[PDB]
Amino acid sequence: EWTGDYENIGYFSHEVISEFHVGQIDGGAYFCIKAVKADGSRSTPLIACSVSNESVWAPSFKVLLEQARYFYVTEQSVRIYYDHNVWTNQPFVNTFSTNALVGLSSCSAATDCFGPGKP
Amino acid sequence: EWTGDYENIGYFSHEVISEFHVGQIDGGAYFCIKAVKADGSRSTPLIACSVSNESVWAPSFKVLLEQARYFYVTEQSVRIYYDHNVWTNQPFVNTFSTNALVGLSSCSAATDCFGPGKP
Amino acid sequence: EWTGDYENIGYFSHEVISEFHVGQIDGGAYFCIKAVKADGSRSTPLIACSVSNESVWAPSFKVLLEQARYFYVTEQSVRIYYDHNVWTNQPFVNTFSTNALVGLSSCSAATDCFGPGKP
Amino acid sequence: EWTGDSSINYYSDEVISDFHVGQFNRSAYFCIKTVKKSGEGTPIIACALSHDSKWIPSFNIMLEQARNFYITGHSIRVYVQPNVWSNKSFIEALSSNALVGLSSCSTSECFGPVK
Amino acid sequence: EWTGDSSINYYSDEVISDFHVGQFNRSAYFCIKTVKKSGEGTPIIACALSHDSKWIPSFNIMLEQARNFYITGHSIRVYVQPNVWSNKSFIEALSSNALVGLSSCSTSECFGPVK
Amino acid sequence: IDFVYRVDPNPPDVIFRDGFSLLGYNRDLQQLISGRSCAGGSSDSRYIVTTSDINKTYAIARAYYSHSKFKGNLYRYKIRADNNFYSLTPSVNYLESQGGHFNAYEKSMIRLQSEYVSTLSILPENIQKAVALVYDSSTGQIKDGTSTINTDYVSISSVSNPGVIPFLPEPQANTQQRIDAFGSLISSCFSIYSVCQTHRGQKTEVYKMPFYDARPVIQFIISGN
Repeated sequence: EWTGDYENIGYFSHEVISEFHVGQIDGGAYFCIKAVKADGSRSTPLIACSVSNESVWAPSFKVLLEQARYFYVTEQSVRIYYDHNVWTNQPFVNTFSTNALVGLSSCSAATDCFGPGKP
Repeated sequence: EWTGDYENIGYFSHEVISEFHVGQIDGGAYFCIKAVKADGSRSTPLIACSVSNESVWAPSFKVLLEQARYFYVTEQSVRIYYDHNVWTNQPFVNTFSTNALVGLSSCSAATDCFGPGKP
Repeated sequence: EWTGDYENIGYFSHEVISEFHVGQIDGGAYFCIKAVKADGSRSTPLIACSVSNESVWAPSFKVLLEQARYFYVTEQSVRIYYDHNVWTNQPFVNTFSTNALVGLSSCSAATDCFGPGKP
Repeated sequence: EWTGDSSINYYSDEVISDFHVGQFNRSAYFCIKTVKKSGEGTPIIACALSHDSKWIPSFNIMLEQARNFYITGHSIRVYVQPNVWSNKSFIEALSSNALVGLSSCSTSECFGPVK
Repeated sequence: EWTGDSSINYYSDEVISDFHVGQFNRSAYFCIKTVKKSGEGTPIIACALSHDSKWIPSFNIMLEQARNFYITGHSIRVYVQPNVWSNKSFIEALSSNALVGLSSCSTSECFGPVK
Repeated sequence: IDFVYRVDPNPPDVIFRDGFSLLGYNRDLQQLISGRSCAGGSSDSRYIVTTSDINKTYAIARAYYSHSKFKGNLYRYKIRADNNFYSLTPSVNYLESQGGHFNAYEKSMIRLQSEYVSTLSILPENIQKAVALVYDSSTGQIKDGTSTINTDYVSISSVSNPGVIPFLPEPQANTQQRIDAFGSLISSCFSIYSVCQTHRGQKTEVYKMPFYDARPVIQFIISGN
């Protein structure tokens, strides 16, 4: 599977990682990012999580975390690629989301973002 | 186990990691954070420790450590999730705490912090 | 063994890491910090080293190293926990010290340090 | 193989303008988009995959150095190997160039092997 | 072996001016070009390979320290071992010196082993 | 560039009457970039720091509205960039050519700020409009609010100076100094008190933004550890 497979992977462009959380679930480190538009336009946050030891997106965890941390400490415009309906732990899902953070790209200028996109 | 299990995991919101310590105990690297209230209000500070090779929270030792460091570096207002009565080494407990640092999240003012919480 | 065993572990508080050295000895990566009293050229410099593959303090080598680097970047007041008579390589001892770097804590404000102390 | 091999192309005096990280198949990957520091030309895209191709051993060092050069905005020379990635959707999306080397470019010359 | 041995040369009051990373025969490698502050000439190039030579164990610590010193531009002492790399193309491209040590040089003295 | 932005707590009336004034006479560019000449340190910078990025304005508003000790309203003022507005990068390159040293920390911080400095006081004629930054506590997000159009704007259609800041002080020997930052690596020069807050004796009294050292943050993100 691929971060850029737009059929099963959604993405929100020109986001800012506003909130960062790290924790452990079922013996695995995880981090969740809450992202919003820089301006108050969308009004609903995108919550994307990444678990180090579960789901098919575990291998990218370590890099994604790092990139996420960068985008969290600078609030650089970021396109966030998420996989919906990944997490199944009901308390975890009710807390954050079912969205798995699967990709991050920089968004230089407000018109275009780097990385794979829809046709 | 999960950072967000509020029945067994406690948390203090709007804290600032004021003191950072690293060391080794019983063949394992550990770090402890002393956190006070972000407002500076009168409150006993919370000491939370993580040991790389002890307890069930070892898998999240690295990710927390880096995160804690960043939260210590920027004095960012954070919510700290701890597990009470984890460490049993009596000199260690008397020095720092029984609390195991199990999660960190960003707090965006008011009472709303990212991550799990009591309803 | 524990960083906080004040019976066998010494510490100097309110130091700032002034010099940093990294290298390899006997198949193991090592680093050695030189710390002076945070108020000018006070006292004698403490030299403490950590070897990645030698002595009982190897498991913390990475974490301490990272912390040391951060404490080297900020040039902030820190407490250094060392174990004396750990290194036995005579040229190495004549160069740096016998001291093994076993702990690092942040020292916030004029006088009060985080971490274990002597009663 | 070597970053300084004849099969390796390089582009000097570039600045990493765009950074993307994701997962392809079972490997973490990171692509960079670099433009000429003297604003001119077509952007170079090079990617590295953590568990694909012969450039696996340098993936972590390349990711760290690309992150450093992207954050500092340094003028760098990028060493790529063309025609490494074969998945077509990945190729149109980012590139087929494998990021195999990074060096610092100064105002006069850049470090690293040359052709 | 030790970076303080007699077989190890060192150059003090250096500043890492150029940084290069790449892959050489399944080994991640990084080379640094350091110059005397105020430009006294003859720049010194030192490389480290992740999976070659006896200096394998210190590759990661040396890479992080070299990155930190390049970031800060702080005056430093470089410990090299001559005649470690033998690949002729690699030798003429960068050097044969193996980067085996780095120490902070704070103007009065300079940390680390001496002669 | 044209139409840089600046975040100010004073209402559009005060700024449209007075504009922005220089804190002091410190022309040194290194002290400006590291924040020593700004509100974090000496507080006598001879520059008014603005950003061409709207996202940086949103970040500044986010930091001030999230510190929770700050009370009052914030406004983004949209300033036309005349010939007295200079990008940091050409002057930094000139200072480096003149023997100065800017470490990677300063380079990264400059790249993050998208900074443009006005060597002169920003006159009210250069300010297009003020957009109120409403901080609703429901979702904790900053919304662009009422847009007040300045009636003294001239529309000279000027552009920022692409050259080097004139009369730059001689670059001092590098000492690896602290870089003042607040919020998410926002340079301290973007803070409220980095510009002159006195207005005919009516000095605004708002929360002093605490600044952390940006070097550990930049090191933390450069090397993922």
